[PDB]
Amino acid sequence: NHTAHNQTRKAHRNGIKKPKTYKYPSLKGVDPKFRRNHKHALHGTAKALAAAKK
Amino acid sequence: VNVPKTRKTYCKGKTCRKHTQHKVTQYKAGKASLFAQGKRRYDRKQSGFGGQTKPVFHKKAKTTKKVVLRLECVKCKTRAQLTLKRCKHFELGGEKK
Amino acid sequence: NTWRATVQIRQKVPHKRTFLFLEQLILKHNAHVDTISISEAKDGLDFFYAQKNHAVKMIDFLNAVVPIKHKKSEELISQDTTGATYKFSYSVEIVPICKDDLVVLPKKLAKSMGNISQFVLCSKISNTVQFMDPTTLQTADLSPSVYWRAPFNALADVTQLVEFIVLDVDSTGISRGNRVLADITVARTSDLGVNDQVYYVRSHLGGICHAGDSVMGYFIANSNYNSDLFDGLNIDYVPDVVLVKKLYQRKS
RNA sequence: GGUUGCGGCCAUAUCUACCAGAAAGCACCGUUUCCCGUCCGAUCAACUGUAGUUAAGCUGGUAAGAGCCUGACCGAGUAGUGUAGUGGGUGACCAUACGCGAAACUCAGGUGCUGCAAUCU
RNA sequence: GAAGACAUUGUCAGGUGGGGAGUUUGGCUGGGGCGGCACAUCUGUUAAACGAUAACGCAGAUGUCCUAAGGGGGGCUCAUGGAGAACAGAAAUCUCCAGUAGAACAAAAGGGUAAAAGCCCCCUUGAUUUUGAUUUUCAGUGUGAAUACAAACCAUGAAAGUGUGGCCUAUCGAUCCUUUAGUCCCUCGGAAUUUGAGGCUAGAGGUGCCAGAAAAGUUACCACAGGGAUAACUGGCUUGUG
RNA sequence: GUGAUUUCUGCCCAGUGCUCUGAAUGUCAAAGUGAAGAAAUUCAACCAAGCGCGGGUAAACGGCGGGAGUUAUGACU
RNA sequence: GUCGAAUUUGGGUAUAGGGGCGAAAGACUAAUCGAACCAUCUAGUAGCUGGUUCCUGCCGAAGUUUCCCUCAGGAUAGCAGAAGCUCGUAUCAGUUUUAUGAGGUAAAGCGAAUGAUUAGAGGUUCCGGGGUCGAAAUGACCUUGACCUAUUCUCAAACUUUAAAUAUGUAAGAAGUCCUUGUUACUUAAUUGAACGUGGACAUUUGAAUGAAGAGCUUUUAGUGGGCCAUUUUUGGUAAGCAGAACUGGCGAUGCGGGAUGAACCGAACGUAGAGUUAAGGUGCCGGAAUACACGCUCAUCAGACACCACAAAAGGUGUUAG
RNA sequence: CACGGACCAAGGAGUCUAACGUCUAUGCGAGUGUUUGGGUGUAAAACCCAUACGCGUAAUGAAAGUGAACGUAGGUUGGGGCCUCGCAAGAGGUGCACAAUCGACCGAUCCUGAUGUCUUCGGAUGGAUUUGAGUAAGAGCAUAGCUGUUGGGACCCGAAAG
Repeated sequence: NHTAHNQTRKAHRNGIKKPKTYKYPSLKGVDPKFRRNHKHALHGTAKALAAAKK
Repeated sequence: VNVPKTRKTYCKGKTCRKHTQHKVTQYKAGKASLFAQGKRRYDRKQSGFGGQTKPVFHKKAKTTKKVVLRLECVKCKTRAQLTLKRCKHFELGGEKK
Repeated sequence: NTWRATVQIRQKVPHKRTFLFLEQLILKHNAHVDTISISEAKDGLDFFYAQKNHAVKMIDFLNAVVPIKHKKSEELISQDTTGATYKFSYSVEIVPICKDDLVVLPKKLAKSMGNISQFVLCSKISNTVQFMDPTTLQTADLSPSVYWRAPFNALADVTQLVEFIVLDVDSTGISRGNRVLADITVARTSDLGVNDQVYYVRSHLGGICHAGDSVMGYFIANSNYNSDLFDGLNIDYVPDVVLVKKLYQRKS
């Protein structure tokens, strides 16, 4: 019926890699009240770095 | 079991956008209307070398019933439902508990 | 392998009423003599019978008192090598329809047995199953040869009975042996205290029913029935109350 | 240093028994019109700090007490266990090599510490 | 001669119809059959201190019950033991001291709970609307069950808060067709009006063999394609003493 | 269907079949009739045989037990 | 066996395939009958057997997960090959160390709670769970018993205060640390926080050890989806070359040296050759290699000789030896 | 001690086509495909060609329908290569593809309802933990090739039956 023999030796042929932890993680799942503010927070600071410091 | 005949429930209707008062009845079948699209290859291709086409149901361990609580709004009168459970009889109105 | 033949008795219903009737009747006539042992089951009990003929002799006793169905098989062991003698098993199934159920009969089946209405009670259960119309008294019998070719279920068990309180009894005056068709006026236990909602129903409980007296009954209105045979009825012909029996607290 | 208000860690702070507590503070106690709550102003409510009290509460001290908590070349490198051998034994199981390492018990010592605001012979 | 607008004959309709035709007659399995559900699930154990992990292993539960047994708030403390009170006693009501839960929490079992999640009262419907994200079984698909938010309207409380059903772990279901409830929205394709019919969006008819066929037997007259054998060795097994 | 002759052939019509110069209003198709509607349609009474109720039949299929009450009984109940 | 008749037979003639004919056997119908022969639809269908044609090179598996009237079969996931693509010390690893987490089996514990079991003696309104009965309810007849009533001692996979080993999660920095102050419609009594940043500082010991035949990524497709053996931990079964699991290695797919012989044990994994040293095993002779050395023990009228492995039990024996 | 093989020569089994997926080669490239047909010919060859049609340059909705630039077609983090500087190490500027992320535009669903208006039409502007096989200086079309899939007798031989 069921046995887990040879099942560890199969998975350790291609190894067990990590999900490689990108910069800028996705904000899907982060709180929507924070996402709605953080939309506008990046908008002003891109305008403020455009005209003032140049 | 029991549910009310009158019910104050939500409206999504370009004017109300709120909860108004609604009315309840049960589940009734009037003629199944074979302008429905699956009954004239019946009345086409039944009548054939090939014969009586469409299969029936027989494996009848089937049990339950469609139990309808409708919400007939006394204010706008159109059509989006509310649900019940797996339930077996349904009367409405009497036997408030 | 010392058992060598077996009767297997089962009744599918969770509250086995006819099966408990079987165990007290078998003790009375002392039919259990050739038992090796008695082993219980989930659904009934098992009888281990050493010789074959004693197992068959029980089934001749089982036909007389309870509606059954049976069949047999075999198993292979070790063949004494005089030319020869298999190990048999008898599977006896009681009809699950209890003594006091509510039953909606099939239409074609009810049309044969005296054209009784589809909505009847159970009556007596004997060798054959008996059905009684509670409103207008008329009896009809169902044999196991007729039942097992198209089996159905009971509509309600004992655990759906509702306490009522009789208000008064009016005898219409037609009867066979049960003081039949007493036009009983009756109300609920929960609603007699604070309500006036009164139910009005004929019943077979004619002579044994009095005013200010507690009866048990099937209540079709609030309770949740789900039969397809029930669904093909005419809902404005079904009675609201079916009066079943009486409690009658005798002594303390 | 002693009390009070609000706490943190939650018995080293509990439990049982007796014994002490100047000061201020808490407490017991006084009354029943209003607000309120009961069968009952006892709890709860209001009113007075006036008539009276440390008897309790609480705080502190003691007891070869029960309990709890830290320590141990205490138990004991014992039990158990990872790995090794063409090691032993008919077996049951036991030795040895490289490693990890307990517990109850025994004995010793301990019996609240402390943050903010305020008030006091 | 007889018979007569009936009979016969034609067409449709109901009954009867193994005399005949077609087809089916589940799976797992210390052989199949019988019994059983290990087929959808849940608790304790098997299980060898993450997780995972089998058996027709073991002790058991579920196909329900509930406008309160859901939500909020306030007050109060339980099983039992001891000492006292007309009838009154082994057990009525009342009283007091001791009382870490030995009680109760709709039900199996294991967790959880003492100014409560128990018990008794007070007001109530959040057991509501819109649809996304996540966890469990998992291919990281479905279904059921659950967790944390966002946008609305509310309930309770003086207030902080709590509430998106039962204190947690189980209590349930696709396509097809059916029908009802929201826009009174879209179309009926030569152009309109009114019935009728077909659509989108959310839900109940339900398959319990539970990722879901419409289905009784027998064959010793038997046929076809294949697959299993055959006995005499567990690890040394066998002998004379319950 | 039994299987020469001789000699006998008991009891039962509930069940399943079969049957009927038997009561009739329960069930009940198409067509037809009535009502409502603009019309398609919808609803209602009407309603043949058969089924159901009632009667007959075992040299038709078939069946021939148990509990008592005074302890062996072709006893009575 | 019968042999003067229900006798035997020639020719004529009739009945044809779901049809005929039968003094009944499912018999016979041209060596064919539980549905004849011939041609065609027909190369009928098959999860089931059998077979499948040249060489060399490189790489190289799986009998497991979920779902199916599914278990002799398929899809999906894994394992594998190929074609490669963007770059070239990337930051990863079947491992340790340090720093912290989690666990509740071994052992300990029972004069720190719980805790079975086997058997049960009587208790008519201290219950009534149920069964048949009954023109009723002062109602009978029954059974598991409602009750353990005043008993003791002993433990456990579903008992616990304490709690190893082995396995296991996370961290050991450039996407990081600090200083200065920009953004917002969220948050705060408050530009206070939060989140993301501008500008400035910090450099190769830039934050343990060791290694890296490059790291990262994507398409696409074959076969497989009947497994067995061993040590150790184990459940069912008295006990099985028995039935079912757990981690690792192997056989299957794999030769060679050793165990005489042997799919699984021991050594060791294969291009073609030469010299050298060894493994496991062995050195009387077969049979290459010491009838080498050294201390003892043992005599058998069935001695004994090397793990897996093909043999053995209790208990006796002035046989012998050392204690 | 499972099944087939007494010997030898000859014959003897993954083919063909319709529609397709990935990859590879070539032509042309916002286009591409002459060969249904016509013109010519040394004649089933070769050569030349119009008009359409196919697929592609636009999605989304069940539909009536509407239908893709706030901007150096955007901001940040990495990114080959080139440019500048330095003798070098390095520092600085620009940074294609491609990976991650926050936005903007179009369709769908729910909302917001301006100037107007045949008083019921019309849909300006603004939104949203939603939804799409999209836009965001196009890449496809045609022929051929191996491998793989489906329908065909479909790798060859085989039933009991109809």
